Amino acid sequence: GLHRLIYLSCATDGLSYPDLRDIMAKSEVNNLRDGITGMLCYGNGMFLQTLEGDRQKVSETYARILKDPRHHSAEIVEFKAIEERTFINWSMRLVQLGEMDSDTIRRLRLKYSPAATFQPRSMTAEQCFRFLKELYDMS
Amino acid sequence: GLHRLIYLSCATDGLSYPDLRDIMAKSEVNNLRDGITGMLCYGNGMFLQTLEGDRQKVSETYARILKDPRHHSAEIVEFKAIEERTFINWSMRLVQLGEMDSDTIRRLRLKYSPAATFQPRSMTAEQCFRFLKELYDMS
Amino acid sequence: GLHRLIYLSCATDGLSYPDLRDIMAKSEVNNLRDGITGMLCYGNGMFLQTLEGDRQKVSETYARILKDPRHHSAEIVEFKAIEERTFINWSMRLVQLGEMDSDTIRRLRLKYSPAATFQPRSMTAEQCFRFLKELYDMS
Amino acid sequence: GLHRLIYLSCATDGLSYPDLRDIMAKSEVNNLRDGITGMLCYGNGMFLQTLEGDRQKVSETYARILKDPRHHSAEIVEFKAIEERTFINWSMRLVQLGEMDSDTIRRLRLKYSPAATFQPRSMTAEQCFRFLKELYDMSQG
Amino acid sequence: GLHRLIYLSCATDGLSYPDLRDIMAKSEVNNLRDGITGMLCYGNGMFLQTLEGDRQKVSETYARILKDPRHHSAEIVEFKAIEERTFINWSMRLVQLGEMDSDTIRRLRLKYSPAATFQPRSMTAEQCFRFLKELYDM
Amino acid sequence: GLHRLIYLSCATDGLSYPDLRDIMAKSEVNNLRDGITGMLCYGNGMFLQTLEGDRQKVSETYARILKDPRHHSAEIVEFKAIEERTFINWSMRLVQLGEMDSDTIRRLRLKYSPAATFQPRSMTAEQCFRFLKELYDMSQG
Amino acid sequence: GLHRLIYLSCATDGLSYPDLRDIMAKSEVNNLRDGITGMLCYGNGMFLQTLEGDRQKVSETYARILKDPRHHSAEIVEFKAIEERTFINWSMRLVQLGEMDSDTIRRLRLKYSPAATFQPRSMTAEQCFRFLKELYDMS
Amino acid sequence: GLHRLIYLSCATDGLSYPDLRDIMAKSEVNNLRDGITGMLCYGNGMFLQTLEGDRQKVSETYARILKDPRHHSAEIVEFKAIEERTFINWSMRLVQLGEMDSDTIRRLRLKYSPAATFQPRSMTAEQCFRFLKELYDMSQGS
Amino acid sequence: GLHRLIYLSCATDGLSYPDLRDIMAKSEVNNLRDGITGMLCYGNGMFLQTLEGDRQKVSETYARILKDPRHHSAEIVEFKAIEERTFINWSMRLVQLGEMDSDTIRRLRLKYSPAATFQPRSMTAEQCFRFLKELYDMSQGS
Amino acid sequence: GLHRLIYLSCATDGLSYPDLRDIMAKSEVNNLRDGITGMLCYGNGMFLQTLEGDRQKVSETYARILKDPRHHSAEIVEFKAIEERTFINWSMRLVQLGEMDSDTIRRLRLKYSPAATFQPRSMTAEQCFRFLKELYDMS
Repeated sequence: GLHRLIYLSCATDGLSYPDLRDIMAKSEVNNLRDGITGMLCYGNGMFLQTLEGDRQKVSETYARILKDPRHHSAEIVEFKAIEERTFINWSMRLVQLGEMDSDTIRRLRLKYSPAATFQPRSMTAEQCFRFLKELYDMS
Repeated sequence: GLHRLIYLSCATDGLSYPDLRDIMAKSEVNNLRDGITGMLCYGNGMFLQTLEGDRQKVSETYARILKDPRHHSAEIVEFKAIEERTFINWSMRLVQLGEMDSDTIRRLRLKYSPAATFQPRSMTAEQCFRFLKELYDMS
Repeated sequence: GLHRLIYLSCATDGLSYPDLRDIMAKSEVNNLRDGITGMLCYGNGMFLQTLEGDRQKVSETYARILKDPRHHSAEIVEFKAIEERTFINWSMRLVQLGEMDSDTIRRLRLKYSPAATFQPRSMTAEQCFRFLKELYDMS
Repeated sequence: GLHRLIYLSCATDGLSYPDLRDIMAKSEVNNLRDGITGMLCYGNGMFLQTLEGDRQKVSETYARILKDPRHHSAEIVEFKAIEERTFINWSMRLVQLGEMDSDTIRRLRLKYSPAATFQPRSMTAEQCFRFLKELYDMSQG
Repeated sequence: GLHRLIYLSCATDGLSYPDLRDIMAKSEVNNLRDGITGMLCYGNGMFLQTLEGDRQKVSETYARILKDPRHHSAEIVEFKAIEERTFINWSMRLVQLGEMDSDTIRRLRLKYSPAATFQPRSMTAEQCFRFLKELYDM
Repeated sequence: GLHRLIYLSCATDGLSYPDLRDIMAKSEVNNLRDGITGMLCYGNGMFLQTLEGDRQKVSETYARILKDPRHHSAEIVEFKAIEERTFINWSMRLVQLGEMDSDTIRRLRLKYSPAATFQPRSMTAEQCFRFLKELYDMSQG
Repeated sequence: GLHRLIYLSCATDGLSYPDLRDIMAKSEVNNLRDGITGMLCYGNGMFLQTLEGDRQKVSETYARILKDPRHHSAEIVEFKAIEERTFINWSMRLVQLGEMDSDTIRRLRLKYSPAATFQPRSMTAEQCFRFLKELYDMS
Repeated sequence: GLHRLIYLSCATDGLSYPDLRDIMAKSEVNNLRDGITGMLCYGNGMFLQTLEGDRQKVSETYARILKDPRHHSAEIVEFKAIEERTFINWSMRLVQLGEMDSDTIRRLRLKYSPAATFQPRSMTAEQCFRFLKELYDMSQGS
Repeated sequence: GLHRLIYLSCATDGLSYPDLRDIMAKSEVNNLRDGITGMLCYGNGMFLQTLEGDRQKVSETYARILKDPRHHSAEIVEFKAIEERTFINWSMRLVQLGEMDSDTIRRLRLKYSPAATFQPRSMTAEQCFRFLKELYDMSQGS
Repeated sequence: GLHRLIYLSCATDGLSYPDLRDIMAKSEVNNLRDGITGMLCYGNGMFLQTLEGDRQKVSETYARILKDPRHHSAEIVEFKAIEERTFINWSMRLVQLGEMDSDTIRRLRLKYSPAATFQPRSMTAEQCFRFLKELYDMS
């Protein structure tokens, strides 16, 4: 069945631009292959990602993701069955908050969180979903 | 009363347009006679069809379809009473995914399924329904 | 309070144009007097009528209609309380399906029934209501 | 398919018990033939009956009832499709408010009605149904 | 996923008791093998059956059933996904309305149908389900 | 808290324009003072008014109204707490059906009632509300 | 149709016991005649009553009550249509909170109000309803 | 998690313009620091404020607010969790009813209250929220 | 109208039994006076309390509680209107988790929170309510 | 906040009784420490486990479980917030379907799955939850 996974993690000190590109390059390729789609949000040293696809494939990808030393302290936010995909457009799209309009992002971060900075650990499943959805719609 | 049937099947190897034309020519005659309407979706060697009409007639048409050597491994996706028809316009309309806007089809496939290719067996009733309805609206 | 009655009947062989005219003449006058409004659908030798108004008045009108030899085999489709009327503009409007554009009536009839021709007996209460409502809104 | 009808009417002045006994007699026979069930409530000179069964059959039975001179001023209370019957065990049981506890029926009446006496005309469809159902369940043995 | 199929059919004229037994013998075996359960109702010359199991398996079983000459004029009542099974206890159980308390089935049949006799064609999907469920509970 | 009252009454025979002016004159002043807003419908010799505001204030205003000999046979339609007001614009506005589009009112009256003429007594609370709201939305000038 | 009125009022200073007996005497007779039932609560110099019955009847009885100099500052708590009555047993029953068990009423009072003493003006419609219903049930 | 607090209070007699400005300036600073947003409505000698943010932070802010002698007779109107904020744009902006279009305020005040003047104590939590939201929506300028 | 408040706080280091008795003594008197009822829970150095009553009275009681030096770091859990009271029986009642049957409290604390020990800050408003509810429904003397 | 994770996996070939004991020993100690509770079901060579607790702790425990060589092919079934725990009684309880009453498990396995044997991969989140709860209530 079709499912959506949402999880967050902490970028590991030393995360470089080529690291991000490498991650995206591999993600796009593997997801296209596995029928997975989604978005990756990176800001304030934090990662927030959502993956949509088959139950077995999405789980396998997450298990693989947990092995990447480029981040740590991963936390599952949500995993449930869905009737339709929300994040259809990309196999995997990387959105860097630091490159967005300061006002637009601070307002979005406030809208769906109680934090003074991007802190996904302070956000519920629904707030992460709606947060990513707005970023997706902007892309 | 008024019912809707949805089922999927695998096209028998060697299938060509003549077969589809024949299927369509007879479907239109029989369906118009039996008060049946619907749409037939063909793509990636798979069949996804829906019929609306009388409980008895729709069931009879299905039994006749199961005897057709042009496809096999049929699977019922759904059968239930409905308040009104969605596939009203045609006694039977053929839609070939390979001949529709490929960009539109790819997004549609991802939207209602977890597969990398058109695979109705990985889709739920509602998914097949919404998928077919969008195709219907495109015609 | 306010109620809506829906019933169907079989026109008696030999039903002429002037008979309908006489039925309509009496209907408009009587319903206006009783505060009743509605629509009379005639097609395929079948009658499908809806009456809105007082519980007592609508009941008395139906009883009176049952005495009319111009039709027979009357069948009640539904009778229930309603918050507001739908068929407001006419004390009684006559709608002959043969006076409508073929394809338009074809689609509408298929949309709310599994029949290949107008057959109210094969329609549910809601189907008859929605059918009559579209005919009403069309004008 | 399966539908339920509820209507009310005024009993003709002079209506006696035997005339009511003849009704129930002819009703039980026909309702058994047409696959119709339900019950008839009589009180304060008013009739409140519910019939369950086929759409056409229930409709035809009602058209036949309208010709009966034993009552008049009939009013349909409701007609709708039902998933299952409520008055199953009864083809056509009779119930006279002027029978059981004049205190029980009194409470039941008030519960589903604003009238000081039995007056189905002042009752809604749901009130009529609930009223009849409670009676049904009451007289079961 | 888990699904439930309900269909009705007309028993072929001349249906014998040994035919019923052959039907049940085959059902039990194949249904156990395919993880399918359900109940077969036979009365007034009509058949009313429900099958629960996988979408593919139940589908194939129906296709097979359609080829059986012991009945005809098959009509699908419903096919939908379900969260849990209702007819568990039997890979396939047969219930003959004729061998039941004439008064019991009389009230059951009336409860979920407008007909004066067992007529599944005049019953809705929900009515067939409830009918079968109560039958299942006896 | 905030509540809405809806009631109906029969205008006294011989209701003149001065009587109407006086009623509206006093209504506007008092309602303004009490923080009450609403609309008064007059047609077919009947009154259908709605008052929104404080529970005690609306209640007292109704009590005074019942003392006005310029109408009678008053009947309460509804009284309940509301989250927000609908009839906000006027402390009290008079809407005379006979001064509006004859066909427009006929259809509006039919839309929310089973009567052949304006008869609020045959209408439910929901019907009276929507009827008034539609009149309110039209009489916005 | 069937409706329910709930209102509160201030007993006029000087309210004697014979007044209550007289109020009840007339109430029992009139309500029985008008098909009205309900409960009358008196306490802390305040009245709280509910009347169920016809819309016209209940409205007229309230109008009469408003002319009774034995009380004043009447406030309507609610007036709505109901499918069935709650206070069926009595055409009118009087309950004097001052003659009930201390703790018993203390709890009831607190349960449906923020007041330490009986004050219906501080209670919502639902609160007055449930409060009156429990008194009804205890009797 | 994310929460919203709404409370009302009476301005202390003698409060002046500079007093109000001092409240807003200090509030914006602290709220910005604590991830809190909201609006302060002032009218008819009454205060109606909403704060959105963290459960701990908003609570502590309210504690501090209670110590401010510039107002008194404070009453909590509501405190609950929320899926998303409504008052996103301002750390804490002051909105004076007396500065807005009299006719606009009057209709807004009547819409969500039974009072003839601005009286937050006569309003429910839902009315206060909707009142503040509309005020906020019509104060986004151009 | 009738409302319910729920808040948590940290007991000040050194909190003694006499202090709890004093807190309870005054609470009972004041609450009885103010028409307030409620429950007080104390465990693992934390307080979880709920108060039901008038919007104004409950708010003032909370403001008073905030000035109490015997606890600190208060956090409001919820404040909303209610149709009827749940904690009706006592002007105030104290339940000490440290004195309850081990298995009983362990199970209750797990049931409404993700913590291995009592920690109201990790609990939602609903969780706090149901938790207090069960303590309230628990017969005195268990 | 309080969350519940449900996941399934395949027991590595050779998994025996002693393996399960060691798993339980460590699970009870670690879960008690992390405030985690739940239940582990083992049957037909498959694992079905649910964990309730903190978002972060539950997530970290799952990451550790994924590194255990005693199983493989892990698939997440569900991860969502919950108002209250269902599997309260144990830090971790093991249930071996093989030691259960053959007919008790057959009935339960059929009730929540379309499989002829225990196959969690063919079950939904609701089915897995209800299946686990019924086992929990009879532990």
